[PDB]
Amino acid sequence: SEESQAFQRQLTALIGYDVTDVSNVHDDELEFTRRGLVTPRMAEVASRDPKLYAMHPWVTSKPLPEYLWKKIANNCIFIVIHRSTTSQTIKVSPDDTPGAILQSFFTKMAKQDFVLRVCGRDEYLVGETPIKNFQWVRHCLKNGEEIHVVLDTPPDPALDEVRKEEWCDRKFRVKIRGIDIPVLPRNTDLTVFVEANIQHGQQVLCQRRTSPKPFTEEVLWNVWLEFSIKIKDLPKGALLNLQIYCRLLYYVNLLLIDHRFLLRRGEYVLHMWQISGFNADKLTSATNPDKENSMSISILLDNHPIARAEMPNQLRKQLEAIIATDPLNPLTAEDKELLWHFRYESLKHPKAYPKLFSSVKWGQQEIVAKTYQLLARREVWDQSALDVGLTMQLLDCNFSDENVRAIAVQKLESLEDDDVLHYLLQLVQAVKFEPYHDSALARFLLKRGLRNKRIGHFLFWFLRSEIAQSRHYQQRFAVILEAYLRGCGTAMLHDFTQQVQVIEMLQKVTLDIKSLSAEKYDVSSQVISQLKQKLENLQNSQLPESFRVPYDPGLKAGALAIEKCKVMASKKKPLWLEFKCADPTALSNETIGIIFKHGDDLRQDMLILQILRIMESIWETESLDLCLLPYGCISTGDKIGMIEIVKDATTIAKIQQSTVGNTGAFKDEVLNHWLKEKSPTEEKFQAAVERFVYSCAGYCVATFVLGIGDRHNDNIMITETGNLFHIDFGHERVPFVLTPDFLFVMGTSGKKTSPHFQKFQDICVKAYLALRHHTNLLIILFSMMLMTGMPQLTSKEDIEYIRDALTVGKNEEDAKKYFLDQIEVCRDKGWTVQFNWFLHLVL
Ligand SMILES: Cn1nc(-c2ccc3ccccc3c2)c2c(N)ncnc21
Repeated sequence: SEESQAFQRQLTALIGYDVTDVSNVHDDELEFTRRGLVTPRMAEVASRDPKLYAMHPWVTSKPLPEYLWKKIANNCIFIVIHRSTTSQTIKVSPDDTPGAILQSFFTKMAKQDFVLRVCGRDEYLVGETPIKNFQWVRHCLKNGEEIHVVLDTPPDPALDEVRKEEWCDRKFRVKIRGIDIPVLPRNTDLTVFVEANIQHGQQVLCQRRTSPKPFTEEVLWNVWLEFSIKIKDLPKGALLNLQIYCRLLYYVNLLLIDHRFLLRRGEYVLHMWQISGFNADKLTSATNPDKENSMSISILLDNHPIARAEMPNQLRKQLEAIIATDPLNPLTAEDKELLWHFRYESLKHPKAYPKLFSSVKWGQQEIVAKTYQLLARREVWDQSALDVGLTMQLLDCNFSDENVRAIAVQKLESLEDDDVLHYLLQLVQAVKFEPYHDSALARFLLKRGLRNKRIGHFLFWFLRSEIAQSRHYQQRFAVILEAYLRGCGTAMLHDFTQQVQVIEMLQKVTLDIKSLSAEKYDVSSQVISQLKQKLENLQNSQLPESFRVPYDPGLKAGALAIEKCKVMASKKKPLWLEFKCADPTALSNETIGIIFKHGDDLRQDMLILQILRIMESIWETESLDLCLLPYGCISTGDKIGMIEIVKDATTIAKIQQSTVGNTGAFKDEVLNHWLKEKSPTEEKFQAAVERFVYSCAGYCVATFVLGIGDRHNDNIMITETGNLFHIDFGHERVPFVLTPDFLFVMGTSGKKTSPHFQKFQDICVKAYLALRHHTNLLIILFSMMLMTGMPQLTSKEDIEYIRDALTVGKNEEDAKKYFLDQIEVCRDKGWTVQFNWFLHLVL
């Protein structure tokens, strides 16, 4: 039918990639995956609750933190209801349901159903949850704000209507025909060979090379390469990894067993990727779509189907020591055999699972069989509490077995939406380690996306971020995105369509302004002449009357406040943009600000930010509030995207450059004077200093742990109310920024104590050693972030940074000492590093 074609064209535009294109395919796995995803999509669409889906309550079952209870001194929360500029303050208990709040409101007033939607937002307080367990309500207690809510008819679930969809015992060998590239690289005669690896879980099962031969535009081997492995022994998910050295310069992969469990057969011309000059990109089954410029390799496959007793005391100790070791500790051959031979004892310990499944000889069919027989008695696994870190380890690059990876996904099923949103970006990224496009993990995300509008919204942008930037995975991620968009509802398709149209227009402007003033330090009259003009043009006949803010979907932006818009003064040339709020019932006349920037990898900013939210949650469990300010941030395209504007905030550099701004000179007292001038009462001034002690502690700890502590002042900011925050993560050493200006806010001076600095040390140590309780989780997030987020990274050195930073293997005293020593390094150093930046620019 024809309105099936139109709808596909809608989807192509939303996706930014055409999932029906079959130009860059060696087989039909992508189509098979489109059709396969119809079933789980339709299931979750059919079975989701219409009312709660439309209203997407944002809710948690975690206990209300100690520090928020303190903020309720009386067991009564205050809630201002509105009708149409009439309002009443209803007293309410924290265990009151929204249903029960409405019985007490209606009785108060009068003496056909409605819902309490938050003022100024598409956000609702509904369902059988205490109000204290709604996230909006926790956001208002933490910030000392009044819960303002308005009364109206529930939104029509009809609006969310989903359109009806219409739909052998021989050694393995490959023949290397040759390699072809139309133009030669670096252009001196070197030698070149082809390495062929059989790989499973980044484990090399077997390896053969061709001879060296003169690297010309066209090189021919015509050699059968015989491997040590039998055909019947190739495991599902095994890759033929073909690489070219002279040293690693080109790579490509071919799944040996296909999505129908069939051995791969025939002629292949595979167009390869080129290394830049270990990482998720190296694992991709996708070929280079640029058929014209790229290096290609020709191969021939012509090889069909296929689908106790008591352990001694000291060996168990040896086993228990191996199990209790961090995820980045190399297993020895002895360690592996021990794990394997006493696999049944190892299965009683859910934490052994990663090491145990990585002690498996995946290139032996009988062993694989025994492993499946092993996982069939999963009772201890199935009954253990969800340990998100342990589970993420099974979804990383070290596991290619479908059955291992699925018991990890099974575990995730018990995460509330709350917890999914925390892990969503890393779970999306973990799709890069799937052997096949259709996976249990792909389907989990699809299912949870379709179940909750909030998760769907972020799932869309996280998927779309990769589809627009990585050639290596765009095909895979586009098929997943299309499956989502096909079940999300007509209201969300429209909302997404508006959003994409807004940033397509705005990125356009962003690049055009860059070219007008090159690097040169100042933003001219003539440059803030055009920005206004381009905005006026866009608004009056192109740019939507209203769009959802991608980084904060509850908020709806309206018309540009053109006066407040400007080009920012940096060497890259970002748009600072302010919008009116579309919602007539907002409390404030205040603007939604958004920065558009081209220049750096905003995906890296996304990654760090997410780990930061996770860190605030670990700290929440142990009743700590460190007041991070993880700003909203979405990568939309190649080195380009949006960033939330934090209000009443300025950079540390800027505060320093105001009374003076000479050449690298800094002043100890301005930060403290600045806070004093921003606080109209001594009350708010001491509340400022206190938030500075906490937020500064949070960022020092967090930031040390992730190896990003050494920043120029340019990329550290503060709000008027004392909240320090780091920015631009995508952009003699020091473990973190605790400069003498920060110390003087803390009442301290050049090697000496004070009460706020005693406190600062106190909070750092509590904060540090609380992350250390979650060491394995952090090690896996860091490790995955490096692999899916950066350029080429060190399958030891770069990744092992975190273990030494988390001071793995030490008692709580050595760890407290160690961090306290780090504080002292920033003290000795003072201004050294900040000054050096300026010294360097002449270098
Ligand atoms: C002066 N300034 N600079 C930024 C800013 C913050 C975060 C960024 C993250 C990546 C790239 C540029 C960025 C730019 C910024 C911001 N996000 N909110 C309010 N004021 C701000």
